[PDB]
Amino acid sequence: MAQAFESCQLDSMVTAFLVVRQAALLSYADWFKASFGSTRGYHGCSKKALVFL
Amino acid sequence: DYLLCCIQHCLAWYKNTVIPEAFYEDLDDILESITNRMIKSELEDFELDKSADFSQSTSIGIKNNISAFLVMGVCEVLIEYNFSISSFSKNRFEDILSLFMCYKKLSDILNEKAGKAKTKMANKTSDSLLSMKFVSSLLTALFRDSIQSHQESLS
DNA sequence: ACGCCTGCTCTGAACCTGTGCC
DNA sequence: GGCACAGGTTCAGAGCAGGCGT
Repeated sequence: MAQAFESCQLDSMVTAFLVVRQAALLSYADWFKASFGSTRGYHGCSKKALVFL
Repeated sequence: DYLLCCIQHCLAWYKNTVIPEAFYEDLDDILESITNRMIKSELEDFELDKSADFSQSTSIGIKNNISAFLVMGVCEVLIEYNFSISSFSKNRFEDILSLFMCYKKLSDILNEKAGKAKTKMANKTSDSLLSMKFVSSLLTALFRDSIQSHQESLS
């Protein structure tokens, strides 16, 4: 996710998302709120990382 | 900043005296691109004014103060590039205006931050990178051109 | 009255106050 | 009341005016 939002690429994002989703089957929500804490406030230094998300 | 100044001035020289072979035809377009993308980069791309307050104690404000002076100089060398190529194109004079609008926004920002502490920051009063040549030929046309073919682009 | 040493006078530099303005 | 230009002040030393030995 760090690599993905540094480059602002969706491929690795999609991979990580589906990985945590299959790991769940509320671990998705746990990882999402972990993102919301000091990852999702600034995914990239530019706020277009939000727009790609 | 200075490197752009160097390339610009070498480039103008190359066009003028040598030409009357792929690298320079590339470089023209390099600069054109650099202009067009620099046009629509509004300091959130360079993390300025809101994410920084250019505080000259902090490592971040000092780094902002370095990159800010780079872009001011950069804007200026492109003012030169824009004007130099084209014989008075109203698109490229708008390009010149927009480069100055970026430089002038950094100007009035660094004036806001120089309005609080004492006026010891003579790093903002660092020389322009322009050949005097330019300041002449700009001022020539600003004050002493009545040629109507130029006049709409100089207005 | 000529030689020898010092100290005084000029000169600008930098310091920081002093006062006027918004 | 703070923000800023101008004045004068102390310095710090160069470089020559002139008192004092033979």
